[PDB]
Amino acid sequence: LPKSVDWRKKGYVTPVKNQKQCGSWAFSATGALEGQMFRKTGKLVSLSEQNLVDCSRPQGNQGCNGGFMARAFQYVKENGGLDSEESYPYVAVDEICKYRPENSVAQDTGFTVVAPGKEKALMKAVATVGPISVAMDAGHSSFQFYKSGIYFEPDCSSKNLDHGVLVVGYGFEGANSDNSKYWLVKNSWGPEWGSNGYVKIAKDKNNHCGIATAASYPNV
Amino acid sequence: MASLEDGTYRLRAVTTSNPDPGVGGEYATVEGARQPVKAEPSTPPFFERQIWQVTRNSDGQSTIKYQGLNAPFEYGFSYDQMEQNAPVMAGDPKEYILQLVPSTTDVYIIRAPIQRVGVDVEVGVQGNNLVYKFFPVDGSGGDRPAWRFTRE
Repeated sequence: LPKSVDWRKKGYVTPVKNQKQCGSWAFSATGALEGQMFRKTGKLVSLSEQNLVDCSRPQGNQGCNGGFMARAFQYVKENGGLDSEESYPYVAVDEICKYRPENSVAQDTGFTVVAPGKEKALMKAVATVGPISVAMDAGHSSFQFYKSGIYFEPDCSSKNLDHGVLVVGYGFEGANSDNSKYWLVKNSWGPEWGSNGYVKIAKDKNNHCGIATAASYPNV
Repeated sequence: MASLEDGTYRLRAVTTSNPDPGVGGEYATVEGARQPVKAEPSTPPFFERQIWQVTRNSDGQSTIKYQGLNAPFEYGFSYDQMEQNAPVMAGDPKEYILQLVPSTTDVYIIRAPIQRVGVDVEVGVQGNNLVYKFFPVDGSGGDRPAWRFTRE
């Protein structure tokens, strides 16, 4: 596999968004789907997280109260599509479903799940598919106030995961391709968080914060 | 109907039909002494205001308080005049009945000790505000607001 990957350099990734006061997995799903749609059509179109939060309750999601990227991919599949950010703007509160087929700009036929706990299988998925939806243990001030560098938090769990984000690459700092490795992750806390909205998380350090425990990607 | 140990907890808004919604979600978040308590995600603008000390008493009722270095007061979940959608204020700590939700180990309904009035009053959420919700008392519960207490 490549020693480094960065899907942003290829045009697969939209700018960093802000979920604001809503606990909305929706941004991780829309990011993985923006990725696949691009691989497929050559166009980068920002998708609607609000569409996911308002309409995916039948699939088992709970809007601002939480959910699962995989259930979001399921909603897209059952719904036959998902609207653009532009046509169904984000308001960060639970509202009535207002999906419009005429405005759908993406689709998936279901999704794929990355082998649990496997960092090599996740590296494979990011090298061959594009940006991947993952869950992580984000509940520590070290991460909440992360600013730069390779994130490592000794108390990070690889089991109790509370935050859905997006892996858009991997790489290594310094000279050794196998030294100081990291996962390149896009957050949804706006550009002012971390390093322009992005965080590097320790890679191949025993599934740090659980990035490889519950990864998935939509099939388009 | 459960025994939550005294300690420090983060309280996630959930529901009786969906006690574990997945990743993300919202948490009881303090925004100032005597100000309504809010439901907010575990993100930077809010993360440090989501820890609460829970403490049970002889009647089997608990208080839910906030402590934060230099809070000038000792405040927690509070009520005075309870009415539908009245906000939960961060006032003088009141007592609540924490009833374990069945098929769960850490999900609780937060009730106002008010059953001899004939109605059920529980802490819920309207928008991004914790509020008091009224429910007719019957013989089957059924979608009620609840709270996952996770021990810090």
